[PDB]
Amino acid sequence: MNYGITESVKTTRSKIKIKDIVSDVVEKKANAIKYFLEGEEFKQAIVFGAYLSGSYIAYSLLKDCEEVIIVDIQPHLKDILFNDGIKFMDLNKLQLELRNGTSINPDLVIDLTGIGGVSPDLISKFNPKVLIVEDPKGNHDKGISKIDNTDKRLCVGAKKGVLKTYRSSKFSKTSGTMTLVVDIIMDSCREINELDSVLYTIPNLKYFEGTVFHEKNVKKFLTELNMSAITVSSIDHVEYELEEILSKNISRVDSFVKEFDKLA
Amino acid sequence: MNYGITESVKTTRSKIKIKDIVSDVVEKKANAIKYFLEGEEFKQAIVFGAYLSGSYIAYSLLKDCEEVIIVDIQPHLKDILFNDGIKFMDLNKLQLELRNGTSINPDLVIDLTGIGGVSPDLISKFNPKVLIVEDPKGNHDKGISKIDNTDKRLCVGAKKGVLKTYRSSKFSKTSGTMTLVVDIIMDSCREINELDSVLYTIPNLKYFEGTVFHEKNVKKFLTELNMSAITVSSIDHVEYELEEILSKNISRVDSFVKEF
Amino acid sequence: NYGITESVKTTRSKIKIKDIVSDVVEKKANAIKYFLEGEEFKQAIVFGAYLSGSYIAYSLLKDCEEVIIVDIQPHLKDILFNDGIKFMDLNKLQLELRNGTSINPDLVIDLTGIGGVSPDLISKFNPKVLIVEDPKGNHDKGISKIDNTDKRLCVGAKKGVLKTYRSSKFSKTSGTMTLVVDIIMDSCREINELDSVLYTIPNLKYFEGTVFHEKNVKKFLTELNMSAITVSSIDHVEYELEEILSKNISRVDSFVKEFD
Amino acid sequence: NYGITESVKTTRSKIKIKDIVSDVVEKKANAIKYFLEGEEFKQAIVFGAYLSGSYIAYSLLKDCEEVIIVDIQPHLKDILFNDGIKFMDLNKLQLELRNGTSINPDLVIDLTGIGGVSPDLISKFNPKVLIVEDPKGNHDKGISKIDNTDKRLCVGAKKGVLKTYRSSKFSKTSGTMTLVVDIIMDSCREINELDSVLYTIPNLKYFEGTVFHEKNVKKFLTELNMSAITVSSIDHVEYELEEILSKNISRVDSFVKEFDK
Ligand SMILES: Nc1ncnc2c1ncn2[C@@H]1O[C@H](CSCC[C@H](N)C(=O)O)[C@@H](O)[C@H]1O
Ligand SMILES: Nc1ncnc2c1ncn2[C@@H]1O[C@H](CSCC[C@H](N)C(=O)O)[C@@H](O)[C@H]1O
Ligand SMILES: Nc1ncnc2c1ncn2[C@@H]1O[C@H](CSCC[C@H](N)C(=O)O)[C@@H](O)[C@H]1O
Ligand SMILES: Nc1ncnc2c1ncn2[C@@H]1O[C@H](CSCC[C@H](N)C(=O)O)[C@@H](O)[C@H]1O
Ligand SMILES: Cc1c(O)cc(O)nc1CC(=O)O
Ligand SMILES: Cc1c(O)cc(O)nc1CC(=O)O
Ligand SMILES: Cc1c(O)cc(O)nc1CC(=O)O
Ligand SMILES: Cc1c(O)cc(O)nc1CC(=O)O
Repeated sequence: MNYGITESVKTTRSKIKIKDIVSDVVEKKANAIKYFLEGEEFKQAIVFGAYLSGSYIAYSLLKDCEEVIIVDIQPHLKDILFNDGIKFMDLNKLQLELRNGTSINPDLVIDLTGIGGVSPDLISKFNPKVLIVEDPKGNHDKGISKIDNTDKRLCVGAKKGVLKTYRSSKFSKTSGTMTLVVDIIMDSCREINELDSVLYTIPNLKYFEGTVFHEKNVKKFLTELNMSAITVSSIDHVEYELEEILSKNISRVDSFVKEFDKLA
Repeated sequence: MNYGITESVKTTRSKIKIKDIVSDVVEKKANAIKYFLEGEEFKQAIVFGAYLSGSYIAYSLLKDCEEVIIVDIQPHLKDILFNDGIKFMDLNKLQLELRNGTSINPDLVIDLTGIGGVSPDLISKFNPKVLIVEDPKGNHDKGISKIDNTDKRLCVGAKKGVLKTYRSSKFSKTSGTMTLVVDIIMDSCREINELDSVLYTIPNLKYFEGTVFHEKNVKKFLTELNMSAITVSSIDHVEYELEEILSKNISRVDSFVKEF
Repeated sequence: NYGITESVKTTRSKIKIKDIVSDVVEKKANAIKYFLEGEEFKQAIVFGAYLSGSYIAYSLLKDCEEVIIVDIQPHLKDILFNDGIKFMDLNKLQLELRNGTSINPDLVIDLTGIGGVSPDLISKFNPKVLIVEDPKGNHDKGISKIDNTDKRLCVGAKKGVLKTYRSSKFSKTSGTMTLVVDIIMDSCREINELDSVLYTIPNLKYFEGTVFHEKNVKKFLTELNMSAITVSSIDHVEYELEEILSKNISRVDSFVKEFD
Repeated sequence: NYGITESVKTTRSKIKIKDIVSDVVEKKANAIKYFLEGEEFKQAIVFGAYLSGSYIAYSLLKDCEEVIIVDIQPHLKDILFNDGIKFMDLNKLQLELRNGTSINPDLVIDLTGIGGVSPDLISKFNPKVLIVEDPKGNHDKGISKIDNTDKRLCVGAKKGVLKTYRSSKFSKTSGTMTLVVDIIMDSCREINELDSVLYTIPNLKYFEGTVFHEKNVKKFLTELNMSAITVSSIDHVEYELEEILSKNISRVDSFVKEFDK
């Protein structure tokens, strides 16, 4: 900790970093999938969508899956991959290998693309034992519900599930990792600002999605996540309360896979 | 605007930049002082505190003062002045010139230092026609009220005034330019996020004060203010609502000098 | 018109609590109507008379030869406003199911929600259409744990889940009472920020207590006749008051999600 | 204790509206006491009986030989709970000032606020201490325009402005009623976010109407006996309910700002 303009004001940066919030949310999504799979083993798993939770989710499936393949429409996202054991395939390469080849016949398909993502037509080409589709919808919004087609994507699999992620007692427009991280920080700032002696509270946010998809720079994106989530200007010490508010907001994240019953 | 991850999601950056919010706030504070002065002319004006509103306030005072001197405890803040007509003096040079010299005898003294700023003892050494002290307090906070000594600073001047700045119907901990800018952006984000089709809203904020006082880099600080105040991810267009919400939150800023 | 003195105005909203209740129950009834696609039924059974059940049963009289409301509380027969709707307490329905053939509905609607109808009772029917109201609103761990909506969708050739939310706003349940309270509370927050408003009063009380503890439907209906909000202000706010309330009422979105 | 069924709990707060009112009036009375520094007075005049005036006038009985409450509404004599407090309506005070020497207070306290006593009436006194309650809370252009607190501080050797705010929270005025309503409304917002809560009811009504329109102080006092909040939830929330209310009551800060010269 340091001082601000003069020694009468303190500047406190949270120990909790943006990457720590991202890690907690992705781990909750990976654990939801793990719980839903009930320790079942698979020959080949295909995970659509590398950013932002896909990387850690694919890595978490290596223990029970002989082969894990991440599929992404953006080839540069091979850089966001967690481990060498995860195979990366461009959408162009997958489509080609499906038409002319027998190497692709997964028993576990996980769709994490969400809004404007994979089409139900591509999903229908598979015949897995388990199909998991991530529902990008958070709390109610007409515009988001209209563009969402999660139900149409659950067209294959003996066992089907929908990965849902919300914040308990708080409003979020989507279940997206980025949306949730931003909402956790924003909600923490509003409460932090009400602590006695606080002058102002800064959420250290920027359009991180732009660094990944517009600048096509995964390395820079990961560096940007290394910043303290919040910076506070105050007369008195707030370091304790600052981590407790952030932690409380991170703990509200609840992720689970809802099983979709289809008897045939 | 542009698209986000796919063409199904739009990315919109506000036309309103952080510098535009800063400019609106500083102009409101400068206008409050102008309205309070009622067109009175002065031989020498001394303004304590260059950052953040002081620079524009001193510039605006050249219309009514023969000489305008910005005084700051940080010598590198001479870089935040944008007009050569504004004279700069660090606190030590001023204190020395007061003891051994007659060149300093202002008829207009403006204290914008706020929390942990200029002591009432230094203010008591002047005998101006008008004294304006900026109250750093915003809405009620016990910790901030305890450290504040604005009333003790109003110890000289034939006419005395307290520059106050608040947000109508909204809570702000201080009247500081930076505090107001941050609160305007944060409150705008809260309302923008509730617009139909919005996925998430990003306030493009950072600890700008750090760039000025810790990195001692005014140039970099000014470059950082060129960023769009808010970035929005949405399914539908939100261009108008984005600017209208930020505009509405900037309009809530009310600055005025209360005469004592 | 005035408050303590003639310098302050007292404004009571033209929108009454009953008007908010009516709008919500009509949205739920319309969601069911849209989902039914004009299909006609010989016998409809609706579980849960309070609070939307009464109007929902009334709206089924056109396309249903017989509409029966079932409630665990016999005094809730008083909340029905049309003699064409038959009433049966839960014990009477259970008796008639064991010893009788008069009950064999082609349309079953469960509106009991939390701690309501058991899936075991629902499993005794074989209708053409089954509609179960999901009491869950936005995410809450405690509410999700007690909810068993999915287990209740165990019969019917066509199955649907009635869902009700507030667009861009948080609500713990889809319950009529919850939504009405939330609409009023959110309206108060925005009304209080209007210029010149001193304070805003939501005219609320534990209405559920009048119905289930005092067992007085008549008194409950009389209590809903109150203006939703009372405002104390310096200037006129009548227009803004009705606009803020209407806007919050319009966020209610009700629909039946078909379960394939 | 249960709601519609035994699966849902109904909890009424132990804290009653009267308890919130009492805490706010006591904070205002204590602010005045601190400011007076134990000074004794021959005659104190307090303008405005509702809502904090009654308890403030009561707290002045110890250090003042005579305490007179002045209210434009004669029925507000019913809100006084001690016979030691003399009551005079505005008309009687105005008559006694013109034709009489019985009124010459050394302590004048104006609690009328918005549309209250005129500076012209205040200027007719020459007390040792003058305290004017500032009705303004946080910033609002409309309230600021109608407010004339500064013009009311025209007499007294020692002058003070009674200010009351909520730390870190927005309130349009310093009025007892406004603060009570805001404490309850803010508590409801936080209570509703507790896990398992279905909905939260603030037990509010236009209490001011009972006092000034129905002219019924007795009924108004009875209406304050109600629990401040009623909660519907799946799990127990009794302790959190009380903690959030107490926390919001504790944010009230009242103090008299001394006006020099
Ligand atoms: N048709 C398609 N096939 C494969 N990947 C796709 C796709 N459309 C989009 N994607 C990828 O899927 C991701 C969409 S972003 C989804 C966010 C994610 N559910 C989370 O919560 O973190 C991006 O990596 C994008 O490049
Ligand atoms: N004793 C002193 N003399 C002169 N300048 C001082 C000072 N103490 C602090 N300052 C300066 O005054 C400023 C304090 S920041 C005040 C913020 C300003 N009122 C606003 O709203 O924009 C800084 O520029 C700091 O360097
Ligand atoms: N097992 C059961 N059988 C029939 N009715 C029941 C029941 N359990 C509860 N009820 C009734 O169903 C209602 C539950 S309250 C449900 C609120 C309603 N969905 C709304 O939004 O308005 C009450 O009328 C209650 O008495
Ligand atoms: N000119 C006047 N003289 C005396 N009393 C007046 C007055 N105008 C209004 N009043 C009274 O003063 C009170 C105004 S309400 C003020 C609220 C009070 N400050 C609080 O916080 O509780 C009412 O009792 C009203 O009848
Ligand atoms: C959830 C989601 C999505 O499915 C698609 C997209 O482009 N953005 C988001 C928001 C996010 O990534 O948080
Ligand atoms: C108002 C203020 C101040 O007087 C002193 C300081 O160090 N910080 C602030 C906050 C700000 O600049 O907004
Ligand atoms: C939704 C709901 C419910 O299913 C059961 C109960 O007891 N209360 C509510 C809340 C309400 O009526 O709004
Ligand atoms: C403060 C105040 C006032 O001075 C005059 C009035 O009519 N209403 C209020 C509001 C209140 O009593 O809370």
